[PDB]
This record gives sequence, structure tokens and C-alpha cells, in this order.
Amino acid sequence: GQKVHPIGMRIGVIRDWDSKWYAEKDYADFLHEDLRIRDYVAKRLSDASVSRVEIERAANRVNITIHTAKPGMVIGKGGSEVEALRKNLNELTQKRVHINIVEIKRADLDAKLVAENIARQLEGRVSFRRAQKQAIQRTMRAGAKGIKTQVSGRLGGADIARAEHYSEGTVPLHTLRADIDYAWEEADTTYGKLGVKVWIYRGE
RNA sequence: CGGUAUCUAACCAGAAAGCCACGGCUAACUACGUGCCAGCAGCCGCGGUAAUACGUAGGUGGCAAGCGUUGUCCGGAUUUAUUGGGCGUAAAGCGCGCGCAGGCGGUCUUUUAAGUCUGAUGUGAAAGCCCCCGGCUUAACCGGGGAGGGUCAUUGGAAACUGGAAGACUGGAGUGCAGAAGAGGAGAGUGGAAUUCCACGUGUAGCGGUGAAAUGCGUAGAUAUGUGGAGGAACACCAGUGGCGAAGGCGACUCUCUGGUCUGUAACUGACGCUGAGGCGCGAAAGCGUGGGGAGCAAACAGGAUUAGAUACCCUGGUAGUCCACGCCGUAAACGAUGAGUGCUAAGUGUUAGGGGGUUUCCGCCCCUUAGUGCUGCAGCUAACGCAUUAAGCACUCCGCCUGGGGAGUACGACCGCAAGGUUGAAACUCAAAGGAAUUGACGGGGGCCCGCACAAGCGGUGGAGCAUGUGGUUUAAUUCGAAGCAACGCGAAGAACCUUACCAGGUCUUGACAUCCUUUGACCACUCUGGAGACAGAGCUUUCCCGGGACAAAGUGACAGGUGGUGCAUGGUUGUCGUCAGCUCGUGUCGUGAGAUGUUGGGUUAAGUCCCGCAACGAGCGCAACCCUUGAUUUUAGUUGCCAGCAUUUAGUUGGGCACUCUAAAGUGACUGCCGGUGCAAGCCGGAGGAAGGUGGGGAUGACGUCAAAUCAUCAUGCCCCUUAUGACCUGGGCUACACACGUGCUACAAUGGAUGGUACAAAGGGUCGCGAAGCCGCGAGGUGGAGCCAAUCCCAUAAAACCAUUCUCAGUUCGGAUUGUAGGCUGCAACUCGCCUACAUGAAGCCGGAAUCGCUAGUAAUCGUGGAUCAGCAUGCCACGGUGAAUACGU
RNA sequence: GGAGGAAAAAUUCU
Ligand SMILES: [Mg+2]
Ligand SMILES: [Mg+2]
Ligand SMILES: [Mg+2]
Ligand SMILES: [Mg+2]
Ligand SMILES: [Mg+2]
Ligand SMILES: [Mg+2]
Ligand SMILES: [Mg+2]
Ligand SMILES: [Mg+2]
Ligand SMILES: [Mg+2]
Ligand SMILES: [Mg+2]
Ligand SMILES: [Mg+2]
Ligand SMILES: [Mg+2]
Ligand SMILES: [Mg+2]
Ligand SMILES: [Mg+2]
Ligand SMILES: [Mg+2]
Ligand SMILES: [Mg+2]
Ligand SMILES: [Mg+2]
Ligand SMILES: [Mg+2]
Ligand SMILES: [Mg+2]
Ligand SMILES: [Mg+2]
Ligand SMILES: [Mg+2]
Ligand SMILES: [Mg+2]
Ligand SMILES: [Mg+2]
Ligand SMILES: [Mg+2]
Ligand SMILES: [Mg+2]
Ligand SMILES: [Mg+2]
Ligand SMILES: [Mg+2]
Ligand SMILES: [Mg+2]
Ligand SMILES: [Mg+2]
Ligand SMILES: [Mg+2]
Ligand SMILES: [Mg+2]
Ligand SMILES: [Mg+2]
Ligand SMILES: [Mg+2]
Ligand SMILES: [Mg+2]
Ligand SMILES: [Mg+2]
Ligand SMILES: [Mg+2]
Ligand SMILES: [Mg+2]
Ligand SMILES: [Mg+2]
Ligand SMILES: [Mg+2]
Ligand SMILES: [Mg+2]
Ligand SMILES: [Mg+2]
Ligand SMILES: [Mg+2]
Ligand SMILES: [Mg+2]
Ligand SMILES: [Mg+2]
Ligand SMILES: [Mg+2]
Ligand SMILES: [Mg+2]
Ligand SMILES: [Mg+2]
Ligand SMILES: [Mg+2]
Ligand SMILES: [Mg+2]
Ligand SMILES: [Mg+2]
Ligand SMILES: [Mg+2]
Ligand SMILES: [Mg+2]
Ligand SMILES: [Mg+2]
Ligand SMILES: [Mg+2]
Ligand SMILES: [Mg+2]
Ligand SMILES: [Mg+2]
Ligand SMILES: [Mg+2]
Ligand SMILES: [Mg+2]
Ligand SMILES: [Mg+2]
Ligand SMILES: [Mg+2]
Ligand SMILES: [Mg+2]
Ligand SMILES: [Mg+2]
Ligand SMILES: [Mg+2]
Ligand SMILES: [Mg+2]
Ligand SMILES: [Mg+2]
Ligand SMILES: [Mg+2]
Ligand SMILES: [Mg+2]
Ligand SMILES: [Mg+2]
Ligand SMILES: [Mg+2]
Ligand SMILES: [Mg+2]
Ligand SMILES: [Mg+2]
Ligand SMILES: [Mg+2]
Ligand SMILES: [Mg+2]
Ligand SMILES: [Mg+2]
Ligand SMILES: [Mg+2]
Ligand SMILES: [Mg+2]
Ligand SMILES: [Mg+2]
Ligand SMILES: [Mg+2]
Ligand SMILES: [Mg+2]
Ligand SMILES: [Mg+2]
Ligand SMILES: [Mg+2]
Ligand SMILES: [Mg+2]
Ligand SMILES: [Mg+2]
Ligand SMILES: [Mg+2]
Ligand SMILES: [Mg+2]
Ligand SMILES: [Mg+2]
Ligand SMILES: [Mg+2]
Ligand SMILES: [Mg+2]
Ligand SMILES: [Mg+2]
Ligand SMILES: [Mg+2]
Ligand SMILES: [Mg+2]
Ligand SMILES: [Mg+2]
Ligand SMILES: [Mg+2]
Ligand SMILES: [Mg+2]
Ligand SMILES: [Mg+2]
Ligand SMILES: [Mg+2]
Ligand SMILES: [Mg+2]
Ligand SMILES: [Mg+2]
Ligand SMILES: [Mg+2]
Ligand SMILES: [Mg+2]
Ligand SMILES: [Mg+2]
Ligand SMILES: [Mg+2]
Ligand SMILES: [Mg+2]
Ligand SMILES: [Mg+2]
Ligand SMILES: [Mg+2]
Ligand SMILES: [Mg+2]
Ligand SMILES: [Mg+2]
Ligand SMILES: [Mg+2]
Ligand SMILES: [Mg+2]
Ligand SMILES: [Mg+2]
Ligand SMILES: [Mg+2]
Ligand SMILES: [Mg+2]
Ligand SMILES: [Mg+2]
Ligand SMILES: [Mg+2]
Ligand SMILES: [Mg+2]
Ligand SMILES: [Mg+2]
Ligand SMILES: [Mg+2]
Ligand SMILES: [Mg+2]
Ligand SMILES: [Mg+2]
Ligand SMILES: [Mg+2]
Ligand SMILES: [Mg+2]
Ligand SMILES: [Mg+2]
Ligand SMILES: [Mg+2]
Ligand SMILES: [Mg+2]
Ligand SMILES: [Mg+2]
Ligand SMILES: [Mg+2]
Ligand SMILES: [Mg+2]
Ligand SMILES: [Mg+2]
Ligand SMILES: [Mg+2]
Repeated sequence: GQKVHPIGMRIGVIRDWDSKWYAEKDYADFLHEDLRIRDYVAKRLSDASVSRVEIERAANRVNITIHTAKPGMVIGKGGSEVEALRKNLNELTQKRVHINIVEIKRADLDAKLVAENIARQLEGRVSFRRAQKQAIQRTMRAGAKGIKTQVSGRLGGADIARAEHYSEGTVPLHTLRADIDYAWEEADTTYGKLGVKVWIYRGE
């Protein structure tokens, strides 16, 4: 049986959209400009541990917020990387772009970051069990109420693919006021392609 | 021996270290090379791209002038068990009995010293092991003394025990006396029920058989029924984990001849007993020889069926045999898978054959005891299942047997048999397992309970006809690819004339239609005309980067690009299905040698692992339920584009005016078996009140652990494998729409609850700026023209249709039905032939309610009538939503 | 729960 995307089940219920702008007659072009912005930002700040990007619009003016774990790489020594990004985004959109940076405290409590971590260990040939268990350990000692991870694919370069999952605490997926974060990332292996799924049930 | 041992002086760190191993057993790891190859190996086994096991290098461990390998012996091995094992199910109790030799043997007394125990004498050479002393500079080595070692000969002692002799006694054993029961065995005779065959009356067309049939018997007269006769085998009810026997085994009745057992007495003898190799005898069934008998059944055999085949199971027949007498054979899951004898060790409860006592007039009931036969259970034993006074417990005597699986109960030899074969019984070789009990799952062509529009009760359909659409098949240059029981088939496709397009024909291109960098130029593109089906070529006007940067831009060249090419069985991601089915586990305790178990089993109740009551468990978590959306009632806040009541106005809720009422949308309230009666220990169940609403009120979203190598390399991404002047790229035309046929899903009808004509009411939810498109005018109509109001609670789409009211038709293949075809037109589009949709006039096919069969649905549901939307220039009977009218039935598993 | 007797149904394959 299939499950519904836990984030999709909570958009508008207890969660919020990542694109907080309203438009009519200029909706498709705004949407695809936002998609291009997101892709270009994701391809530039790859190794900066970026957790979330949100975009807003108001009268020929694009505001971008980048929730990231370590702002020192994003916000440079005095504004080198930020201004390079802003100029490139200006040339990409032909608008006026203002870039705002915030820092994620307790970065082990965010699902995308831990999924990136597990994918990075798996790409570096670290046993899947070790990576999953250690990520669970750190996430739980960071103050979570529940963690669940699974890794699926040609595990260890075998001929037949399978999936293995581990958990600690509780993750109630059917409760609507439960605030589960969720992330899926791919690891690029010489044997194929591996998938890492992470559910984090926080206090809310 | 011999200038030998030994000793004295000078020089010298200089002339002197190797082997095996490093994953576990077992002490000691890193890198490189290789890639199921090279190879290692005592075993577990390592080698397929990250090798502490292969080779090497570094390091480490053990030993040392030695270190490894092989061969033989002992240990570990309790794996021949005297010390020191066993035989219910793992290998291991002869099928049973009678018994020679042998082994063992109740109690007491006297006597003997054969066994037993002990003292003395002689001897058990030297060397060797051992103890104490010594000698070589130590040690090895050597010497001295001592000790050890015998079922040893002579001889002296003791007499508890085993043995011998002489006596004595009954508990063992047997006889006597009195009763009891029994399918114990052999011989002869007899009885009834039933089957088969034969003869004769009545009677006519089938009988028999199977999952279905057929072979077969029958009109030459069956099957059926009544009467009589012949012959053979087996003994219904009684009948019972009842009885007898050593075992095999023994069921009708009567008689004759015979074996064994139990209880009662204490009369009699006085250990006369147990076991028992070799011998002798009995021994289910099948089989053999001779002679009878032969009704049923039935190996072999034949025919009919089933099956792909059917040397079988099933059906119709049928010979040996089953029966009797005599003689062989000597086997079995011959089993309680448990050898015989003796004694000891909690209880409860049936039954068979006896004995004693108490109650009681008898009957009967109660207690005690002997010998059998069942069940439940304590200690104890067992790996566990389990056994447990009928031991698999505790002990002793005697016999038989076992030592990893296969080869094999086989070969050679021997004995027995008429034969079939029986008894005794190996080895080479090969494997590292074979096996017993129990546990958690997964299956079964095993079972029980419970639920679901699964069946039942109903309503409407499908299968019949015409058309629309998908699939198979066939055809074709191509008819592009994918989906294949349920879970493929109005499916991907929420729009195939061109494009989409991946397919085919013909015409063209090669760093390229699409990306980064390179080298020169920097704005190239757009436009006109000529040729061409078009892609493309040929001339002119031509290209205006900005501030060396950058993205664009033309030329030439690579590095490269480009694949809807294959593998969904190498994958990520997404989905179907069981199924919104009710499950999946954990913590702490207890029970088990252990893996494990309990909670989670049992009885009720629920939609539900929902809850209650029990119970060695007490709780919790993910799944159920709740939180989210919508609908039904209502309060406050807010009145425009919504509403109009009381007021003036108008073709008009129009204009003025007002939020009263509907309405709109934010926040609350409200339903919880909350209260009442009954029932129940409780959960719960049946009714009642109030309330808009009553039993999770109606409906959504929500899909746990797992199943199907399920679907998708063609949405995307991706390992590996393929093409690269082509499997890439551009164009015009065609095809995906073919048509003897079969299937799936739908639409329209077969008419009077109806057709035609006229009149006339009542919705909801949605869409609209390169868009919706009003009024008016023109047209028979599809439509044209016109341009108002709208970025919308305002304007437009927008006529709702069934329903209702009048007139007509009057049961007719028709004034039903609309396919099919002829002509003339309308729109969109460059273009409507293949191949769009719509209109007018003409034409007027099948079709009379649909066979075997099959589908949906439990209430605002089914049935029926319209409306809107996505895709979309145009195109839906499909899909997704909206309202109008609005049922029947559910006894039950 | 244990022991004894005992009916009726029955196609082939995966
Ligand atoms: Mg599902
Ligand atoms: Mg999802
Ligand atoms: Mg998910
Ligand atoms: Mg997967
Ligand atoms: Mg000399
Ligand atoms: Mg000398
Ligand atoms: Mg000198
Ligand atoms: Mg010198
Ligand atoms: Mg020297
Ligand atoms: Mg020196
Ligand atoms: Mg030296
Ligand atoms: Mg040396
Ligand atoms: Mg090595
Ligand atoms: Mg070395
Ligand atoms: Mg060394
Ligand atoms: Mg030994
Ligand atoms: Mg043994
Ligand atoms: Mg024994
Ligand atoms: Mg055995
Ligand atoms: Mg026996
Ligand atoms: Mg035997
Ligand atoms: Mg015997
Ligand atoms: Mg004897
Ligand atoms: Mg004696
Ligand atoms: Mg000596
Ligand atoms: Mg000597
Ligand atoms: Mg000395
Ligand atoms: Mg010596
Ligand atoms: Mg000596
Ligand atoms: Mg001596
Ligand atoms: Mg000694
Ligand atoms: Mg004496
Ligand atoms: Mg006696
Ligand atoms: Mg007759
Ligand atoms: Mg006497
Ligand atoms: Mg014998
Ligand atoms: Mg016989
Ligand atoms: Mg005979
Ligand atoms: Mg037969
Ligand atoms: Mg035998
Ligand atoms: Mg036996
Ligand atoms: Mg015994
Ligand atoms: Mg008894
Ligand atoms: Mg018992
Ligand atoms: Mg035993
Ligand atoms: Mg086994
Ligand atoms: Mg089992
Ligand atoms: Mg189960
Ligand atoms: Mg079953
Ligand atoms: Mg069902
Ligand atoms: Mg039903
Ligand atoms: Mg149904
Ligand atoms: Mg029915
Ligand atoms: Mg019907
Ligand atoms: Mg129907
Ligand atoms: Mg219908
Ligand atoms: Mg049909
Ligand atoms: Mg048909
Ligand atoms: Mg038809
Ligand atoms: Mg039809
Ligand atoms: Mg039609
Ligand atoms: Mg159609
Ligand atoms: Mg076809
Ligand atoms: Mg052809
Ligand atoms: Mg072809
Ligand atoms: Mg096809
Ligand atoms: Mg495919
Ligand atoms: Mg379904
Ligand atoms: Mg289907
Ligand atoms: Mg359908
Ligand atoms: Mg089609
Ligand atoms: Mg074309
Ligand atoms: Mg490629
Ligand atoms: Mg492959
Ligand atoms: Mg495939
Ligand atoms: Mg896959
Ligand atoms: Mg699959
Ligand atoms: Mg496949
Ligand atoms: Mg898959
Ligand atoms: Mg396959
Ligand atoms: Mg299931
Ligand atoms: Mg299950
Ligand atoms: Mg369970
Ligand atoms: Mg149980
Ligand atoms: Mg629960
Ligand atoms: Mg729920
Ligand atoms: Mg309302
Ligand atoms: Mg009520
Ligand atoms: Mg609800
Ligand atoms: Mg497959
Ligand atoms: Mg399937
Ligand atoms: Mg399939
Ligand atoms: Mg396939
Ligand atoms: Mg590919
Ligand atoms: Mg792809
Ligand atoms: Mg596909
Ligand atoms: Mg494909
Ligand atoms: Mg596609
Ligand atoms: Mg339909
Ligand atoms: Mg219809
Ligand atoms: Mg008509
Ligand atoms: Mg009318
Ligand atoms: Mg109306
Ligand atoms: Mg409306
Ligand atoms: Mg529209
Ligand atoms: Mg309309
Ligand atoms: Mg309308
Ligand atoms: Mg007609
Ligand atoms: Mg026509
Ligand atoms: Mg046409
Ligand atoms: Mg056309
Ligand atoms: Mg006409
Ligand atoms: Mg005609
Ligand atoms: Mg006709
Ligand atoms: Mg008629
Ligand atoms: Mg049905
Ligand atoms: Mg229902
Ligand atoms: Mg309808
Ligand atoms: Mg109609
Ligand atoms: Mg309609
Ligand atoms: Mg309709
Ligand atoms: Mg409509
Ligand atoms: Mg429509
Ligand atoms: Mg349209
Ligand atoms: Mg339709
Ligand atoms: Mg149409
Ligand atoms: Mg319809
Ligand atoms: Mg029902
Ligand atoms: Mg029974």
C-alpha cells in the first residue's frame, strides 16, 4: 500500500506554502520564474547545507529567504557570496532581488539535512546500517520525539534491491496536528541509485 | 689414546642466525597486485573490484642451531564404558514356549579352612622408573645405598562372609480340601438370515452402473413379485479400552475327549527355586505337493470409461486362491516399537472373577482384602514427548542385542527347503553428515466460528437490434509503443485532419534541430524578388550590444552533443491489489535446559485488538477512534455588487431608504448512550423523553506490518549494453480511422405512464481580458450582422429539462423507431478526399422488451431528467462535478 | 478431552 506525502497532507492545515505570493493573469510565468530561481539557488549553494527557500513578490520586487544551517558559507566574509548570488539572480529574473539569510539552530532536527548527511555517507561507501543508526542517535539526542529512516535500492552493490528502515520513538503519521517533517534524497552510486527517506516527528 | 683433556699469556666486537605462523580453533595486522583466474587448505571454508585466509613488502608472535612437512603409536575417545555407556520414539529386547550344560540362590545351629584376611622363611639377576646421598666447573652422564614389582613355593594363625558335610524351620515352591469364571484346544452332528443357480405362475420395456457415461443383461422376455429345489462360505442382536491363551490367535447351537488360571483353608512335603547359550516344539497371511469342494469375493486377464498418455484409481465379467484332509514352508509395523524373576515406593475414580464385616426382615447400601483390566495424577526419571504400584522410579540374578549413513541384509562359503527362499554374514569404495523431540513462520485439492450488496428478498439492466468506442484477429508500405484473470480492454490519451507522431514512402543534412568551451567578427536575426511540394538554395535593402567584463550573434574546427534504442528480472521515484481488511509490536514481570511462551488464549459485545468479564500478568506504542473538510439547527460581529418588511417611486429591487428577513463568512454553541424504564455481574442490547439532529446523524480526505521478481527504462532520473555520414536531424504525402469475423464498456429505441403542436412554472454548481459576448435587424434552420455591459455577489454564458395545462393521434412495424443514402448549405481552420461537427428537404433499415447466462444498488440510494467544467481553432454517447423528481426489499446464513 | 462403532457426498490440471 502507498502513503501520502506527509508534507502534502499538512499544507494549509498546520503548515504553510513556500511561495507566499498572490497573482492572476501572471501566474504561470511567476511560477516558472520561481522554479528557475529555486533550481539555480540549489545548484549554486550545494555544499552550504541549505534547508529551505521561500519566495515572495510585491510590485516588481522578489524577496528570497534561505533558511540554512551554516550562514557563514552563504553570507560571506562581508557580502561576497550574497552579492554574487543577488547579481546572478538579477540577471536571471530581470527584476530587483533582495536576499535574506537566516540560520537554522538545532540543524539535526531538520529532515532534509539529515537525509543529505546519510546520502553523503552512503556515496562515500559507508555501511547503510551504520549511517542510519548514527543519524537516528544524533536526531534523538537533539531533542526530537520521533525518528524514522529508510534506505532502498541495490544495498551494498547487490544484484537484487531491497529496503531497510529503522526508527526510534513514535511518528504518528495519521494525526493531522502532529508536525512531521519529511525528506527524500538520492545517493549516486556506481552500482545504480539509492533512495533515502527520513521522517522526523518534532514536539508539535 | 696423546702434547689429549687442562692451564698460562697477547689481540679482537670483530670471524658466527635461521625456520614457521598471524580469520576462529591458537599467541600475533597494514598496504600493494590479482580477480571463482592464479591459488591456499587439518576443519569451518576463502578467491566473482575495498581479500586482516591467494603472492609480495613492512610489522608482530613462537622456537632457536635449529625450524617445518610426512609416516607409525598412545591421549583427547566414556568412540567396546571392570574402573566408566546403553536398548518406548535416535543404532540396539530373539515372534513365543519346553528345557540340557552353565550363572545365581529363603532362615538358624554344629563342624571343615577350598575361596577370604594375616605373620614368618626362600625367591622375583644386573641394568631401567622412583627416594636419599655423592663424583665430573653445572647439566646430560656416572657411582653407592634404599624402595617398588607375584591370584609365587614351605609353614603358623582367625572363622564374619561365599563354598563342603550333618541337622533344624516355613515366608519361596508344590500337593491336599471347598468353591468360581471363561470366543482355551481337538472330534462328530445340527440351526436360521442372506447371496447365487435351476423349474414353474403374474406382468411389460427396460434393468444395472457412474462425477457423467459406456461395456453388460433384456421382446428367444428380463428387472420385479410368489412357490419349490440344489449347493457353498460366514455366524446379525448378545458385544462391553469385556473374557481366555506363552505367542500367533479364539465369537451360532449340542455332545465327547482334554490344557491352564483365580479365590477360600493351613491339612501335607520341606528350598524341591530363577534364568537359561546349543537343542526340541508352536507360529497371522501369502506360497508349495496330493485328493476333494467351489455360493460370494477376487491377484493375473479382457472389455468400457477418465487422461496429453493411464500397463492405474472407477464400471462390467473373470482364473488361481480364499474352504476341507494330510505334508512342507518358518516370515510380518509377529508392536505395549517396552526380555524373564523378585521386593520397596502418595492418592482419586470405573470395570471383571472371588472372599470377610457392618447397616438392613430380604433387597440394597457402606467398609476391608486377593487376582486381572482402563483413566487422571505425587515423589522420582527423561533431550523432550512423556512414564509414574500393569514404571520408562529405586535395587539384585540370568539371557539376547547395539557402536556414523550408503554399499547391504548384498557377495563368497556353509546348513535347511520340491521350489519360492530362510538362518549365519562381510569387504573394496563413497559421504560429513544420517537421525530423535520440540519451536516460530509458510503452505494443504484439513476443520470450526465471524464478517462483506457474497448469497437470499427486491428494482433496473447486460446477452437480442442499430450506432459510438477499446481489444483480439486479419489486412497493409505503415496500420507506432505500452496494459493481459480478479488487479488488461471509453485503459496511458483532460481532444490523432496538418502539428501532436514516436510508424511508412519519397526528397534532403552531417560538431549537427538542442548545450558548454575554443579562433576570427561582433547585434544576429527579420523583409523583398527568383526556383521548389516543402526542407532548402540565389540576388538587394540589411542587423541599431551595452558598460577589457558579461549574455546574446555569424562563420571554421574539435572536445563533444543526440537516441520515445534494449533490459521494470540491476534500480530511484510514483501506483494497483487484498482492503479502511484489523492487525503489528515493545517495556517490566513470571513459565520453559533451550530456541521460545504469556500479555495477544476463553465467553460475550462492537463498525473495529471497540469494550467488558474471566485468567500470571501489569501497561504502553504504531494501526481503529479523535484532531482536518463538507452538510443538517442556531448566536454575535458585517451590510455591498446581496435582501425588500413596514414606506414614496419604476417596464421592472428600478430610484430614494433601511439590514427587519433570506444570504454571504469569520468566531462560537450544540450530541455525549448525556437523562428514564427494562435486561445484564459488567460491556452492551430493546424501547422512552427532550431536541434541528440519536446511537461513530450523512458523506469525504486519511490506506499500518506485508503479498504478487504485479505496472511503468515512453513523465522524470539512472548502472550496464548498443548506433554515431545514423537507431541522430529537417520536410511534403500517407497511416494510427483498414474489415470475412469474436469479446469488453456505453448511447438510442422497440411506443398510449406514449408521439406531434400550442401555452406555461421551479435549480444548483461553475467559466469569462490576445475572453464572455446583450439589445436590435436578416435567415425555415445551423447561423450572420451589431457592438452594449463586464478584470465581475454588479455584466455575459443562460433557453434548465423532465413535471403541469389544452387540442390531436387511437394500437397500426404505425403520426413508433431512427440507421442508411441523395441534394443544398453553416462554421473553425493555410487546408475538411482519405478523416471534423452542425443544419434544411427527401429516404425511412433493423427493432414487438431480448436464449443459456450475467451486472449494479440498503435511502435522498437505485431509477430517471437536464446543467457546468478540464483538455480544446473545431471536434465526446467518454471523464469529472451540479442540482429536479424520487422507490422496492432484506424472513435469513 | 480420551477410546469404540459408523453413515451420505466425490471430474482432470496448475
Ligand atoms: Mg493503496
Ligand atoms: Mg507520496
Ligand atoms: Mg511517503
Ligand atoms: Mg521502491
Ligand atoms: Mg700428536
Ligand atoms: Mg689444550
Ligand atoms: Mg699478539
Ligand atoms: Mg688485531
Ligand atoms: Mg679473535
Ligand atoms: Mg677487544
Ligand atoms: Mg661484535
Ligand atoms: Mg650462525
Ligand atoms: Mg597472505
Ligand atoms: Mg617479514
Ligand atoms: Mg621474528
Ligand atoms: Mg579408552
Ligand atoms: Mg552410548
Ligand atoms: Mg532393559
Ligand atoms: Mg529404532
Ligand atoms: Mg516382545
Ligand atoms: Mg524386531
Ligand atoms: Mg522367547
Ligand atoms: Mg545348570
Ligand atoms: Mg547362602
Ligand atoms: Mg633389580
Ligand atoms: Mg644393561
Ligand atoms: Mg654435584
Ligand atoms: Mg640414571
Ligand atoms: Mg644408581
Ligand atoms: Mg643401585
Ligand atoms: Mg620405590
Ligand atoms: Mg559358622
Ligand atoms: Mg504359597
Ligand atoms: Mg424371479
Ligand atoms: Mg515336618
Ligand atoms: Mg536358541
Ligand atoms: Mg494360508
Ligand atoms: Mg492348495
Ligand atoms: Mg474389479
Ligand atoms: Mg524378523
Ligand atoms: Mg519388535
Ligand atoms: Mg523387570
Ligand atoms: Mg488393578
Ligand atoms: Mg498417567
Ligand atoms: Mg528411557
Ligand atoms: Mg533433524
Ligand atoms: Mg511446526
Ligand atoms: Mg498465525
Ligand atoms: Mg485454512
Ligand atoms: Mg466480499
Ligand atoms: Mg448483502
Ligand atoms: Mg453485488
Ligand atoms: Mg439476488
Ligand atoms: Mg429487474
Ligand atoms: Mg443496473
Ligand atoms: Mg445506468
Ligand atoms: Mg456474452
Ligand atoms: Mg453480439
Ligand atoms: Mg447489436
Ligand atoms: Mg449489443
Ligand atoms: Mg442511433
Ligand atoms: Mg462519440
Ligand atoms: Mg490488432
Ligand atoms: Mg504485407
Ligand atoms: Mg509489419
Ligand atoms: Mg495496440
Ligand atoms: Mg514496456
Ligand atoms: Mg478496485
Ligand atoms: Mg478492470
Ligand atoms: Mg471506465
Ligand atoms: Mg485512437
Ligand atoms: Mg508529418
Ligand atoms: Mg548518452
Ligand atoms: Mg540489465
Ligand atoms: Mg520493460
Ligand atoms: Mg524496479
Ligand atoms: Mg516490478
Ligand atoms: Mg515484465
Ligand atoms: Mg517498483
Ligand atoms: Mg521478466
Ligand atoms: Mg490481508
Ligand atoms: Mg494479517
Ligand atoms: Mg497477533
Ligand atoms: Mg495460545
Ligand atoms: Mg487499540
Ligand atoms: Mg482515522
Ligand atoms: Mg446557509
Ligand atoms: Mg429516541
Ligand atoms: Mg463526519
Ligand atoms: Mg515482471
Ligand atoms: Mg497480478
Ligand atoms: Mg502480469
Ligand atoms: Mg510488461
Ligand atoms: Mg534510455
Ligand atoms: Mg528516461
Ligand atoms: Mg509507456
Ligand atoms: Mg518502452
Ligand atoms: Mg509521453
Ligand atoms: Mg457510462
Ligand atoms: Mg438508458
Ligand atoms: Mg418520429
Ligand atoms: Mg411543449
Ligand atoms: Mg428557474
Ligand atoms: Mg447561477
Ligand atoms: Mg469553456
Ligand atoms: Mg453554456
Ligand atoms: Mg443553465
Ligand atoms: Mg417497417
Ligand atoms: Mg448518415
Ligand atoms: Mg467531409
Ligand atoms: Mg476530415
Ligand atoms: Mg427529415
Ligand atoms: Mg429506398
Ligand atoms: Mg421485422
Ligand atoms: Mg406494438
Ligand atoms: Mg449481482
Ligand atoms: Mg451497505
Ligand atoms: Mg440516466
Ligand atoms: Mg432521453
Ligand atoms: Mg443531457
Ligand atoms: Mg445524464
Ligand atoms: Mg451539458
Ligand atoms: Mg459539457
Ligand atoms: Mg471545446
Ligand atoms: Mg457526456
Ligand atoms: Mg456527437
Ligand atoms: Mg449518461
Ligand atoms: Mg442483508
Ligand atoms: Mg474416535
